[PDB]
Amino acid sequence: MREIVHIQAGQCGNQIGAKFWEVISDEHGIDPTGSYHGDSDLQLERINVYYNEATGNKYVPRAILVDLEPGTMDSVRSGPFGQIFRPDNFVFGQSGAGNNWAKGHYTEGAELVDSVLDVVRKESESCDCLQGFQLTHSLGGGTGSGMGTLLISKIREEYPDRIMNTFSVMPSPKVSDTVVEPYNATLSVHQLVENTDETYCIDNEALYDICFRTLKLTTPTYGDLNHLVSATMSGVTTCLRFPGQLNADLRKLAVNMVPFPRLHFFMPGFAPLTSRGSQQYRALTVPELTQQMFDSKNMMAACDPRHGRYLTVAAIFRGRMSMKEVDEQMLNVQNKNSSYFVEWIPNNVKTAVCDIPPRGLKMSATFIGNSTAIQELFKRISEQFTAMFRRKAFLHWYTGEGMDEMEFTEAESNMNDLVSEYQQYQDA
Amino acid sequence: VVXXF
Amino acid sequence: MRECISIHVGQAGVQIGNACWELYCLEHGIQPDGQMPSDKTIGGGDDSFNTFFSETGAGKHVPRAVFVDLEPTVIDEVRTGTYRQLFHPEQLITGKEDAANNYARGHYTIGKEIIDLVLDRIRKLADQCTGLQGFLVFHSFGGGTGSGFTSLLMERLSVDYGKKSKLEFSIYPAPQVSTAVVEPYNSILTTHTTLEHSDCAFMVDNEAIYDICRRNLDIERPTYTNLNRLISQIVSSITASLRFDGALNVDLTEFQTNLVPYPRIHFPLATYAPVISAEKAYHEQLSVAEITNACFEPANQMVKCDPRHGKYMACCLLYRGDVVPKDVNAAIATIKTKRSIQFVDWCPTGFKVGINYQPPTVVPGGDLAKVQRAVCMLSNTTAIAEAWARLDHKFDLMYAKRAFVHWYVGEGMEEGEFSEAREDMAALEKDYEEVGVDSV
Ligand SMILES: Nc1nc2c(ncn2[C@@H]2O[C@H](COP(=O)(O)OP(=O)(O)OP(=O)(O)O)[C@@H](O)[C@H]2O)c(=O)[nH]1
Ligand SMILES: Nc1nc2c(ncn2[C@@H]2O[C@H](COP(=O)(O)OP(=O)(O)O)[C@@H](O)[C@H]2O)c(=O)[nH]1
Ligand SMILES: [Mg+2]
Ligand SMILES: [Mg+2]
Ligand SMILES: [Mg+2]
Ligand SMILES: [Mg+2]
Repeated sequence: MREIVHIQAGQCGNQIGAKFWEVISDEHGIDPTGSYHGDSDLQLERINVYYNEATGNKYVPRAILVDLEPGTMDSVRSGPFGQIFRPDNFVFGQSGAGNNWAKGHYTEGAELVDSVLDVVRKESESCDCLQGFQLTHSLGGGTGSGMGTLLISKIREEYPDRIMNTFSVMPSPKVSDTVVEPYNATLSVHQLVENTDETYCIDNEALYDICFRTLKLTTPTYGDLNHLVSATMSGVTTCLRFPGQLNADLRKLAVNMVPFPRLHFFMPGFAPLTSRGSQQYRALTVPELTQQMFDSKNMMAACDPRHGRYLTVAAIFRGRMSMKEVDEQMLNVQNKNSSYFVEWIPNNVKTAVCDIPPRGLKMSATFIGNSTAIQELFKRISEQFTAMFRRKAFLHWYTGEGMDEMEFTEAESNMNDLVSEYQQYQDA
Repeated sequence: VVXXF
Repeated sequence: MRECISIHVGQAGVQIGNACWELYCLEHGIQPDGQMPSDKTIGGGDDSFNTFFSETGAGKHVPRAVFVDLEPTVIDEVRTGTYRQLFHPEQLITGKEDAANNYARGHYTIGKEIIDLVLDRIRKLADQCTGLQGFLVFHSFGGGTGSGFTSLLMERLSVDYGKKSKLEFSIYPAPQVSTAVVEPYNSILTTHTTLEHSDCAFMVDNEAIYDICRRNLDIERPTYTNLNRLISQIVSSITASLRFDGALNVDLTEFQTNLVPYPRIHFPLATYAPVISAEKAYHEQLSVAEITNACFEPANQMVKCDPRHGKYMACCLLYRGDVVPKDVNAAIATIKTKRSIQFVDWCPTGFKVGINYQPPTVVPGGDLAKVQRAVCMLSNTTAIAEAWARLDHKFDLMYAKRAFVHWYVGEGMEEGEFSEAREDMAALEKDYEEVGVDSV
């Protein structure tokens, strides 16, 4: 339980993977060339978690970049931190997946998957003690969705005792007009229920609504959407990246957050909500970080947590502040809104406090909730799915690559089971 | 909806 | 990578091909001698324009194309014309005797004499490709070559290239410029034969194009050179995503994904704007919001259908030129409010938009104003089936009395081949009806 291997698949995967590395690099004082130039030494204590070391004591991310077209990766390599990544860890094809899960999971992706696993293996042998893997990808396209879930199924086979973690971007019509995304997403969910231990449900419906309503951005861009993801990803992995006591590795986090093997779909929240233009001169009070991080407006998943019950909650606070006051406000929410926490898991809210704050803020709060209300997300997709599948629409793209209707029916069926299971424990 | 990083 | 090979079959196919490749050259700064001063990658290149153009040592940019005709007159003009130097002679393939407006002659009697040579030359182009996307096939529904040879080639290409994409640009017959009484016959035959070999087909109704040239360009009696110049702009719009790229650009294959719910429902409706004269365009500039609205005015449709009496299964907007996300978004909001636009219950209602900043250019001595920004809407509407119905009625009237059927039998076809083609067309209209019905 020391090193983590990071992977990013497809357009969304690589864009947010890149932004994630941009962010934490700045937090750990690593420059684009990989040298360290930071003040505090908290920055280098658990640096070995996400980075490798080299000659000249340069720091190289433990990251594998995957795609079926060269596009986003060429752009990432000439991105800001582009030259930071291990050149050999760029593994791309040319055919593309055409937003097709079948192309990603069964044909065009199968043609490439072996080559990726080779770079995974090479990184996993450099590991003194491997925890597992975090993947970043969208569920709506083809590469990240289809090839991504394939890589998991394959990686679980070589490393079944390791932990499988994902940052999975759920599709929304509010952001994409590709009609088949509900197909791609349902197929992916079936995989994720079975083969991940933890999945952060990053909803593009939420991210768009947040950008448009709260941050008052009338023409939200991907960079705007990703700034929110970047912030969440920094916060959620903070308890992993700096010295801490709670949820300090992926296995422990899983054990605290996952009461049942299938229900591992986490609802992230964050505060204060920030746009890249927003000034944020006035740091928030500890009571303000708390009322917000539990506020639906700050949820990245687009569910109403008041419609379900928290099975478990992690809450991570960053920056210099009164750890005394953190506990009172945290204990306040639990005691105020006690009906929204399940009674049969005592003290299901756990809290950590890291001193180093995120780039550009003095005070930040990140939320990780295993709410049953997450079903609303899966219910949403389920409806967008059936709307088409009842008329067997657009299936020819998939059957043409070798799939069968039955394989859809089972992924439809397995996700409906998921929803019902999240509803079984909401009335307990 | 038209949405570029 | 992702090269695209154009195949121009028959007179309509070839003459439209001329317009198109002249226009592409004006869009990429390519001279009629193939030289391109912008391209610094000499002899090779990875650029967006290389999907339609190969390069040579001399610095010469060469259309990834083939012009085929069963008679030399039309292609001969290409061989001697302004852009003669642009091609290599092996690309311009002619017979001696055409197909005399006979599908049977195009598919069989004359076509068989030249199909091998054409495929040999198509093959030679494919060998220049690092990763071929597929073919674009330009042809008339009504001609004997346009109909019969096209079906033959498409069948042969299915075999030699398996399932690499095959897109059609099909010229649908109009009476104002029809050349044969039997064009309904030829139409139903090629459509049937090609149906399961074509991934996506953009029908161009000549009566629609004749109408728009008359109305929006105040052209008194439109010529082929008139229609072709307008048609080329539309084709350019559709292929723009394949020949240019920018952040806001959406690949045609992505639009294709939305547009085809079932393999047979692969006939999108094109609607283009603005079509405007230089006299009207002077001092009057058209906004993102204005051209977007035109797309839903049936006067600007490319096939005479009525989408209002039909249901929508998809909507794409292929913008080019001075267009920003902000304005497009507001524009569609308007139309979502100001129109009704019924979709079938099983489809979502979002519009897939793409944008190429590269503005529309125009051909010298063209009749179209040089605009700052333009748009092509690709819609999958049940109303497109109207096109089949008009043609199916025309076909029905003649076959009832077996009129003209004898010129076909004499070349080797059977009555069974007719009734069969017509049954596929009936199924297709039925299919296009089945999808409009609401679910349960
Ligand atoms: N828009 C447009 N339509 C054309 C053009 N040339 C021919 N057509 C149409 O094509 C149909 C006739 O088919 P053609 O392409 O001329 O005949 P073909 O393909 O050469 O076949 P054969 O001459 O019989 O061997 C008619 O409906 C014409 O209106 C053209 O240059 N532009
Ligand atoms: N938040 C976010 N979502 C993205 C981005 N790029 C694509 N997506 C979403 O992911 C889906 C498309 O998947 P994509 O990654 O582009 O396909 P892939 O390349 O085959 O994996 C759609 O739902 C998009 O809205 C991005 O940069 N940020
Ligand atoms: Mg893409
Ligand atoms: Mg292959
Ligand atoms: Mg001819
Ligand atoms: Mg070049």
